[PDB]
Amino acid sequence: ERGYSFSLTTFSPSGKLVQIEYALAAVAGGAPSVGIKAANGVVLATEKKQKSILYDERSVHKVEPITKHIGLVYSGMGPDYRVLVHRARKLAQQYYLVYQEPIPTAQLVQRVASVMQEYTQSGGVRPFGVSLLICGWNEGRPYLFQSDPSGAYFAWKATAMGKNYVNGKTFLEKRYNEDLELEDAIHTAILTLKESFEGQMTEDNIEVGICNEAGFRRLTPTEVKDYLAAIA
Amino acid sequence: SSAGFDRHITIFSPEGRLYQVEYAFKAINQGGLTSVAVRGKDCAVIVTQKKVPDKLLDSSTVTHLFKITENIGCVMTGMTADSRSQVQRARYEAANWKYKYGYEIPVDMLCKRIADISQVYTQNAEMRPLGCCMILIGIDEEQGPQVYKCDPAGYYCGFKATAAGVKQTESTSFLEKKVKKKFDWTFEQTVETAITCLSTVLSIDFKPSEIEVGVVTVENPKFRILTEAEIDAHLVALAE
Amino acid sequence: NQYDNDVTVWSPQGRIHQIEYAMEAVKQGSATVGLKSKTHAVLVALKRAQSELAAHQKKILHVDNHIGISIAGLTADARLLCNFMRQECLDSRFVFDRPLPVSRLVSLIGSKTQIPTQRYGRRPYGVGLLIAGYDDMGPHIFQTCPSANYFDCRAMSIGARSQSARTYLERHMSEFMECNLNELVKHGLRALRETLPAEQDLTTKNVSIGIVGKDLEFTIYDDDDVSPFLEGLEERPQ
Amino acid sequence: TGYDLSASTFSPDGRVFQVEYAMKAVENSSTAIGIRCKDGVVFGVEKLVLSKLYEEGSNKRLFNVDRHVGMAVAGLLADARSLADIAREEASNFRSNFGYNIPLKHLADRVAMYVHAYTLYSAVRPFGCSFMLGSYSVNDGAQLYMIDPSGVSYGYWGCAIGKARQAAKTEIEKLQMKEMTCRDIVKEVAKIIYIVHDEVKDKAFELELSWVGELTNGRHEIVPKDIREEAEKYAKESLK
Amino acid sequence: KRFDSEKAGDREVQRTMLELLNQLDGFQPNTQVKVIAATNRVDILDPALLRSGRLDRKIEFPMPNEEARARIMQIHSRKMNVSPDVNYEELARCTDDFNGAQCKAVCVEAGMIALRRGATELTHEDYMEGILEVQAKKKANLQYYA
Amino acid sequence: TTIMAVQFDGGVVLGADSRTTTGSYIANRVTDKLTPIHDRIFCCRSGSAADTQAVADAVTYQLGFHSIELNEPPLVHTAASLFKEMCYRYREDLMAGIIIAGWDPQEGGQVYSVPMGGMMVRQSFAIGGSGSSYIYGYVDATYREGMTKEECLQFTANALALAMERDGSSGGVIRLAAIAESGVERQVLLG
Amino acid sequence: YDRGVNTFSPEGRLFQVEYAIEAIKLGSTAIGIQTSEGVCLAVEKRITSPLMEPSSIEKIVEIDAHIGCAMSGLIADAKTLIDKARVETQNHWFTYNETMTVESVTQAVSNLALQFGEEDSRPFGVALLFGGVDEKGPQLFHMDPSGTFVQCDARAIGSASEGAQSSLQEVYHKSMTLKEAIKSSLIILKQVMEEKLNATNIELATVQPGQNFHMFTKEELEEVIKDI
Repeated sequence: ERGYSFSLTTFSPSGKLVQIEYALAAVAGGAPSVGIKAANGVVLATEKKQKSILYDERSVHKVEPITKHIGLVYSGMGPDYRVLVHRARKLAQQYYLVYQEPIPTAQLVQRVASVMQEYTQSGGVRPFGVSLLICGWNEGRPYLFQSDPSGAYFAWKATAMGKNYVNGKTFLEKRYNEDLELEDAIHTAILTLKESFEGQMTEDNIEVGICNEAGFRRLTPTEVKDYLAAIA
Repeated sequence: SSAGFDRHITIFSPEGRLYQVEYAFKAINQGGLTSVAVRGKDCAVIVTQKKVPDKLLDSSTVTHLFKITENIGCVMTGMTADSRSQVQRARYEAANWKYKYGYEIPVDMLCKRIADISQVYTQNAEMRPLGCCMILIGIDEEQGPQVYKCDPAGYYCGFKATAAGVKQTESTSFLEKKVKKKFDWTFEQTVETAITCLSTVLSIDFKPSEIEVGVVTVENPKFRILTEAEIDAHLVALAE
Repeated sequence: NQYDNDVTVWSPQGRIHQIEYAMEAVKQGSATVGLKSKTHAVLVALKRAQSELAAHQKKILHVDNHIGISIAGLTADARLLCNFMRQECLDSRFVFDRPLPVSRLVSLIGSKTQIPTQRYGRRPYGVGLLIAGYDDMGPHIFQTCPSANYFDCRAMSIGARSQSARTYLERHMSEFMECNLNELVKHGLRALRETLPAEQDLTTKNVSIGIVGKDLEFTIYDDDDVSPFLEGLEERPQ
Repeated sequence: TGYDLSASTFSPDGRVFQVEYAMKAVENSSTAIGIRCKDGVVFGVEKLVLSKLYEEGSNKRLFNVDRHVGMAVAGLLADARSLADIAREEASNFRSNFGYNIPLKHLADRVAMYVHAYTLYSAVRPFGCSFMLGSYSVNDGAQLYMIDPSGVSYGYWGCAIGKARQAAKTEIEKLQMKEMTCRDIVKEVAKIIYIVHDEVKDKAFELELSWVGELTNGRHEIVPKDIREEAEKYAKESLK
Repeated sequence: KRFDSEKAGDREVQRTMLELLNQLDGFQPNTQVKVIAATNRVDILDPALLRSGRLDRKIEFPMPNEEARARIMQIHSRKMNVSPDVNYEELARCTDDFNGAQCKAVCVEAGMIALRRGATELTHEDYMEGILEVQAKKKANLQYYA
Repeated sequence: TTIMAVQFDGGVVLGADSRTTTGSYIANRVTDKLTPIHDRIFCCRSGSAADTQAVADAVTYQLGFHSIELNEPPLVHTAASLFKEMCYRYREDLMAGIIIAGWDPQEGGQVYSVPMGGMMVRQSFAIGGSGSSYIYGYVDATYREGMTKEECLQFTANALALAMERDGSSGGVIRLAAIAESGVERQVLLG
Repeated sequence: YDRGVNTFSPEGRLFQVEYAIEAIKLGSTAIGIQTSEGVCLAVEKRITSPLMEPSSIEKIVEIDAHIGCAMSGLIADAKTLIDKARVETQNHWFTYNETMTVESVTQAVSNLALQFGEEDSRPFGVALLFGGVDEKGPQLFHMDPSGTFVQCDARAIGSASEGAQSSLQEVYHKSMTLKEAIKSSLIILKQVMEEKLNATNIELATVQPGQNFHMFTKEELEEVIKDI
C-alpha cells in the first residue's frame, strides 16, 4: 500500500458513529441463534439453512470450539467470522504458553473485544459485521458473554441474535427463569428456534453445541434428531 | 441508494449493503462462458466449452483447466487476469504446505487459504477485489471425491455437482431434478450427465473440440485432462 | 476537467492532460537550437534577463568533457536532473574508466523520469533537455520531453516560437554535413534570429554557444568570445 | 461517470472504465503485426514520418529482449520501453538463477502478472501499451504470444495491433501458414502493411522488419532490410 | 437514458421520443425518407435509438490531425488578400489542438489585425498574433523559466 | 560413509553404504543415503547430516514447485544448479558432498558432482565419502567405457564392497538404485 | 477547491508556487546595490507599536563574516534557510580551508528551494537578496521561492518593489560610488515608505573589500539622514 492510515470512522455532528450504526444493521440482518446458561453449563443453538439441497452440511460448521472448555457462535456474515475465529485461536494459545493453564473465559472476551475495538478505531478498514456469543464452564460456574461490532460485550443468562431477537428476546424473558437444567434449556432454546424457524426443522436445519463442567462438546445430528422428538 | 462513497469503495450502505462485491459477481459474467462440475461415487469431473474465433489463435493456449498439484484440479471463470494471478497463489501456498507439514494439502484447506486471502481484498478499502471465481476438485483419503467453489466474496462450501459461468440458475435447475431422483453414479454416468446438462442448457450438440473435460477418479488420483479422441468416444457414447 | 487533476487519472479520450500541461511548460522557456556536422556538434541558446540591471539567465551548462546539454522550462528540475547526470557520468567514469556513450545514458534519463509519471502524487519534470556529444562513433543530438521521449534527431529547436525556427533547418540540412565549425555555427545562429522581434538579434548579452569536436572538448562561449562568431552576418531582410 | 475515476472501484455493471479507456488509447497507434512460419517468426511494423522529424532509424518500436526473444510494441512508447527493461531484467534473473534460456511461456506469464499488478490500486494507473513476443527454439520451435493492457496473454500463429487491426487480420488468415517459409513470409507481410495506411490522414510512413527463427539460429535480429529489398518490390506489385 | 424519474420533465420527453422511435422504425416501414442526426455526447442516448435500424451508420469526427488544420486555414484564407509568403504547414504545426471553427477564427482575426495598421496583404506574424488572441493569454511575470 | 554414482546408456545407477556413525560409535547401522528428489532424480549426500537433509528438503521444495509451474519434467542440470546455488551461497556454514543424478527424457542419464566447495561438474562417474579415497586405483583400472546396466551394478557392487571392507567409517549394508526411462529400481545387497 | 499540491496548471505553470510568489508582495520592501566599491543594502523595519522594541526586529543577517543576507516575507521560515546557509558554508571552510563563494553558497541554499513533498511539506514564502565580496569582487544575487537563482546589479524587492526597480533604473549606472549609492538608495526608501524616515524605521548593511565586514551601528544612519 501507501500508508494512508486515516480512519474512515468519524463522529456525527449529532455525536454518533454512522459506520458502527450501519454495521449493527447488517448484524441484525444475520441468521438467528440463541444460547442459555442454566446451573450446569451453557447451550448454543443456531439457525442453519441450506439455500439448496445440493449443499453439504458436514462441511460448513457454526458452533465452533476454541478450547476444550470454550465454545463460541455468531450472528452476522459468515466470512468475517472465521478471521477473528483464528485470531482468538492464537490469542488463547499465547496465554497457555505464558502460564501453562487454560485461559479463563473472561480474559478472551477482554482481548478479543480489544482487538475488535482497536480495529474499529484504526484507519481504512470497516468494522466487522458479526456479533458473537461465548460460553465456558471455567471453575464450575459456566459463563456466557456477547460481543458486538462496537467491541462491547456483556454477560447474559441467555439471549439470542439474528432476526426477531426482540420477539425471541421476550419469549426468553417469559419461558426462561432463574435456574434450569441442560436438557430443559435445550428444549426452550429449540422452542425459540422454532419461534422463527422455517417449516421443517430437521437435524440439519439447526446445529447445537454445549459447555459442561466436564468440558466443551459439540452435538451431532444423531442426538439432534433424537432430541427433535418433543418439538419446541 | 448511494451515501458518501458506498457506491465507490468497500463500505457499508445505509441498508447495510456493499455495492462493490455484488458489482463483482456479475463482473464474472463478462467472461462469456459457463462451467460445469460434478462429483460421482468414486470420481469427479469438470467440463466447460471454449470460443476460438481465430484460426491464428492457438488451441492449447486457451485452456482454463489448471493443474494445481498431482492430485488437485481446478477451473476458473471471470476475467483471465484475476484467474491467472489466482493460479500462482494456489500453486504457491500449495507448495508451502508440503514444505511446512510434509504431507499433502487438503483440497478443503486450500479453499480456506484462498477464501481467507480474498477476504482482505474486500476488507481493506484500498484494493480491487479480483472479480473472478474459483473451482476445485480432488480425491480425499477416507472421503472420496470433493468439489468446492471459491468466490470473490470470500466464502466456500462443499457440493455434489455444481456449475458456474453464465447459466448458474439453469444448470442448477437441471441438476437438482437430475440428481435427487436416487441417481447411482458411475464414471460414464457422471460424465454423460455432465455433457448432457451443458448441451441442454446451450443446445449445442458440440463437436468434441470446443469443450474441455477435467477428471479425477479413485483408481488413478492423478488429475487428468481429457483428449478429444476419448472425449469424442464419450460424445458418441451419449450419442445413441 | 475533474479527471484532469492527477497523473494516475486516465482520460476518456485516453490522454493524461498532466503531461500535456508539462509540454506546455517547456514552450515558455527561451529558444535554443542544436545540430551536428559529420564530425562536430554545436548548440546555441538564447538568454533572457529579468530586468536591465539583472543579468541574463544562463542556459548552456557543462556536464562532462564530451557531454553538453541545453535547458528549457523550469530550473529546479534542471539542477536536479543535471546533478543526476554529473553523478551518472562519473559513475561509469569510476567503474569502467571510460566515458559514457550518449545513448544508454539518455535511456537512463527516460527510465529516471518514468516513475513519477506514473506513481501517485508525483509531478513530471518540466524541461526541454537538448543533448550533444560523441560516442565512439561521432556526434549525436538528442532532445527530451516531460513524456520522456528521447529523439535521435539531426537538429531541433524548442522553446518560444521554435515553430518557425525548425523551418530554417530543413532548407539547409543538406548543408549540415560538409560545413565545419566556422560557417556551421553561423548556420545555426541564423535560425535563432527568426525566433525574435525584428529589431534585436544577438547583442552580446543574450546568447551562448556550446560545442563538441573530435579533438575538441565540449566548450561554452558567452558574449565575449562569441563576438568573433557574431561577425560575418547578413542583416534580416524585410 | 462518477465511477470511472479509480482503478480500485467496480462500475455498477462490473468493469473498469480506466482499463476501458487505456485499451482504445493503445488502439489509436499505428499498426504492428506479427506472424510465424513453420520454422520461425517474423515481425512487421508500420512507422510514420511526420515531415522530417528525425534522423531515420530513430526510436524503432521493434525491441529485442533476449538473443532469442523479440518484442513488438505499440500504443504508447515510453511505457513500452519500461516494459522492455522489465523483460530484460527478468530474463537476466532467470539465466542467473537457472542458467539457460527462459521459455516464452514463463516469460510472458511473469510479465503478465507484473502488468496485472498495476490494475488493483488507486496509487497507479494501468499501462498504455501492448506488444508481441517472438521466440524460436530447436527444442521448442516458433512461439508467438500477445499481451493486452488488461493482462490477458497467450499465443497465436498471427496477430495484429494498431488502428488497422480487424481489416488487417482479414487477409492475414488468407495466407497459408503451416508450410510457409519465413523468408517468403517476409515479402508476404510487405504487401499486408503496404495496403493499409494511405493519403488524407497521415503521411509517408515507414516499414521496419524484425525476423527470428531457424535461419537466425535462434538469435533474434532485424531483417536485412535494404538487403534483398523484396518487401518493396513485392510490396508494390499490388498497384491493381 | 430513462430511469426512475419523478414528477416532471422526462414524463413527456420519453413519450415524444418513443413516438419518434415508433414513427421512425418498425410498424409500417417506409423508404421515401432518410434520417440524419447529429449530437455531441453519445452516452445519454438509449439503445432503441442506436439499435441498428433506427440509426444505421455511426460516424465519429476526429479533429484535424495536421494537414486538415493547415488546409482549413488555407480554405478560409481564400477570400483574404494574402501576401504570397505564408506556410500553411508552419501554421498547422504551430496550431495545436484546434478545431475547424477555431482555425477559421484565427484567419478571421488576422484580417482585422492587419486592418489595425491598415495593411493590405497579410504576414505570418499576423497569423501568429491571431493565434495569441485565440489562445487567451492570461498574464505576464512568467519569466523565471529557462 | 561412501557414495557411488555412474551413468550408462539407458540411464544411471546410484548406490552407497548404509552406515551412520558419530565419533567412534555406530549411531546407525542402515541409513538411506540416497534421496528421491523427483521421480527421475536422486541425490546421494555426504558430510554433515542435518545440513544434507535440510538442503535436500529445500531443493525438493523449489524444484517441486517450479516443475509444477513448468507443467513439464525437470532437468537434472537444473537440479544440480540449485544445489550449486545454495552450497556456494552458504559455503561458510555447510559440509556437504552432494552428488546429483537421474534420467532425463531430453538427455537421458546424467550425473553431476557437488563437492563441499560449491563447484558443479558433470562426469562419466562420480564417487564421494570418507572411504572414497581408498578406491581410486580400483575404480580407475576397473572402469571400462560403454558398459551395460548390470555391468554397472556388479561394478559399483565390488566398489562399495571394497570400500566398506577397508574403511572403518563405512560399512553397514549396500543400497543400490537404478533409473532409466522406465522407472526406478532399488535393492539392498550383501557380498 | 482542494487540488494537488504537486500539479501543474492547465495552462501549465503550477498551482501553489504561483501563490508563493504572490505572498512575497505583502512583505516589507528592501533594496540592494552592488558597486565596484562594494555592496550596500537597506530595508525598512515596519514598526507597529512604540512598546515594540525596534532592534529585536532585523532583516539584515550575516551568514559569513563577508556574507550578508536580506529577507522579505515569512521571517521564521527564512530562519531555517539562514541556519542551513551558515552550516554548509562552515562545512565548506572546515573541509577546504577557503571561503565558499557567494553564488556557490546560494546554489546550496536553492537546492532545497523546492523539495517539499509527501515521502522522504509545503513551499517556502520568503525572497532573498545576498551580498558579499569574493575573488570576483563584490557580488549581489537574488532568489525566489521557486528556486530561480540569478544575479542582479542593484535589486529591490518587497511591497513597493515595482516602483523601487522602476525609479532605481532611472538612477543607477555602472560606475556608481558607495555613499552615492547609499543616499540614492535611501531617497528611494523615503519615497516608497509612509512613516517618517528616522533612526529606527530602516537599516543598512555595507560590505567592502577593505571593509570586509558589514557594520551599521546607528547614528551613522542619523549622520546620513542629516546629510539627506
